[PDB]
Amino acid sequence: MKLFAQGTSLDLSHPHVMGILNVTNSLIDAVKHANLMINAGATIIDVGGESTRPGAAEVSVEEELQRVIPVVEAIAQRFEVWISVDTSKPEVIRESAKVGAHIINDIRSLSEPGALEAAAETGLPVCLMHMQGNPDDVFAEVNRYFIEQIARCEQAGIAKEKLLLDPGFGFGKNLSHNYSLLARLAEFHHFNLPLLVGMSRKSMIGQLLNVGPSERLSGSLACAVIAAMQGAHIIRVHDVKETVEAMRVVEATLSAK
Amino acid sequence: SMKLFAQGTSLDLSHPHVMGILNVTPNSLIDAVKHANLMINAGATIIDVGGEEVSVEEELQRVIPVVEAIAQRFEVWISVDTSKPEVIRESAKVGAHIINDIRSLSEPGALEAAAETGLPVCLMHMDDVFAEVNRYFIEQIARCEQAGIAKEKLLLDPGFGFGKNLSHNYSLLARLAEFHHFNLPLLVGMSRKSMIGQLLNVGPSERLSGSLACAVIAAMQGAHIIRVHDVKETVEAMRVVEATLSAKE
Ligand SMILES: CNc1nc(N)[nH]c(=O)c1N=O
Ligand SMILES: CNc1nc(N)[nH]c(=O)c1N=O
Ligand code: NA
Ligand code: NA
Repeated sequence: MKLFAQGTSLDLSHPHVMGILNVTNSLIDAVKHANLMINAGATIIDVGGESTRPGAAEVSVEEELQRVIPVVEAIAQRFEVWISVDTSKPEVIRESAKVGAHIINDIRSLSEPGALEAAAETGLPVCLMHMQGNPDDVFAEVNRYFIEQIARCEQAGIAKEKLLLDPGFGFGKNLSHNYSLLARLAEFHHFNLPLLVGMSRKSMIGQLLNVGPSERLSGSLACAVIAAMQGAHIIRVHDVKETVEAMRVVEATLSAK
Repeated sequence: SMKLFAQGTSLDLSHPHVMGILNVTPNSLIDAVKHANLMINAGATIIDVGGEEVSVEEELQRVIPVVEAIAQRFEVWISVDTSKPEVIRESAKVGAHIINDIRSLSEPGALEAAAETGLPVCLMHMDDVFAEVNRYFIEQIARCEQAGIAKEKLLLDPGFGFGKNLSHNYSLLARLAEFHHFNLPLLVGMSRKSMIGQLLNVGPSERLSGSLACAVIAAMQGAHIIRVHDVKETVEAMRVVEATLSAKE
């Protein structure tokens, strides 16, 4: 399985680590953090602001363009690494593609006005995430959501092969819902689409272990390994070095299988 | 549910347990108890005492006082790393729960000593590595049964490392769940080993992420006991595994 963007491809025959680059001189700092993550083994750099954390300050289109576009450009000028952009705004989707973004990572699944059209115009891969807010058990709910959103994307001219699916760990989901989704993650392979997951330092680790946000590495690695053994294709994390190390062990095991 | 029984207590293996490594090889006693205490507080539910071939009198001197001290002070289960009948016998007398013999009771008198104790025994394996290990287990289970050790006293360990090469180690890890056909506890030890070091290219003190990854892969396949150096982090990883397996209804 492969993804295609900007005339290049990403080989999803093994898990990839996507490193989180939060950009909320900031530019020079962002490039150096990206370099560190690439050196540690990240093969996708995920560029975004603070505003995707629940509770965080909302920002203008103007501020998002000012913060994200130059960082995407600076990475494309320095590195061959794939670049994902965390945005829900159609103008950021449009402008990010123009400076070399490979993946549109919208936790709102292109629900904001004009986002669906902008994404379609770029022809880029798009990650669709389940969230409560976005326009029986929790697996079935998320599975139904994916069916619906895949349909919506396709109706707008976005080929299925451009889509990635993310069951959306966290974002207010309680402990049992999060672990149900992780336990059943492999069942989402029935769509034959890349699975992207993000559990790094989230509540499902913090609340389970009763530890603060800086004390969640071991739990985060365990989540990553559990997902990757179930064939998750991209793992979005804060701690790239350690996750990549864990993925080496996963890859050795799946190879032996 | 799978349980083990020893010294008038039981070990419930319906969830993974972390067994902390306690190397006594050379006061030494005071430091051994302190380390044991730290690992217990970090969530180890078995402490694995080993002091190593050294003479049997050396081994008795190193190991027995430590087992005895831990048994007197704590309620934690204790496993003893030994191949020698005298140490098996004396360990049992001072409160040990599991005989952990990497040589699977092959040394003279070991089998009889193990049977006489009535304690749980861990059997470790030392073209088709899965089939060879599986056949080994079949043979050793029969050997133990013949000596009067009930099958329900046995634990099986495929013996990661010990000169098995990288490919063989990962074949065994990938297929670990297939050893459940014996209906016996699976014990595994991958912590800080070369099967991690060779892949990560980091020294023994830098291998935690790989050690945790091995531990999680094994536990998601139903391994019952994970033998490790780094207890607190492994215990955390196991809670995440338990939350996942529990959610699988
Ligand atoms: C932009 N942030 C995220 N993106 C995706 N796709 N999935 C997450 O869990 C996530 N969590 O923060
Ligand atoms: C005493 N040492 C060990 N014991 C067991 N059962 N398994 C190991 O891998 C091991 N590795 O060192
Ligand atoms: Na870090
Ligand atoms: Na440690």
